[PDB]
Amino acid sequence: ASVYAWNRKRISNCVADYSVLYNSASFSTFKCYGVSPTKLNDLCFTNVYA
Amino acid sequence: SALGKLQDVVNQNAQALNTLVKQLSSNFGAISSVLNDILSRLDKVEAEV
Repeated sequence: ASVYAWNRKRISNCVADYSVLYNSASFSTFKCYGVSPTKLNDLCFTNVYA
Repeated sequence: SALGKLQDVVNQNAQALNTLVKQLSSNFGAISSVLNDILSRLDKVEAEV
């Protein structure tokens, strides 16, 4: 979708494996601000929105 | 109120420890007050800060 009409998808009741997204070199910009990408695989999440 | 001089000493000795325990819960400018919460979300270079 467009930037002014961005869509937000609900992610709940599932296992999220972030190691595959981190090990993929196709992404040109992958920078976190609250946590580190290495500790994502060992931590739960209350609500996930993309 | 006969033993007020001792009651005040006991109350102060308890309130000092209470204030210390409460200040243990302060953030001091960090992202969280719990040590394990910071040690398990950020990398070493970012956790040491």
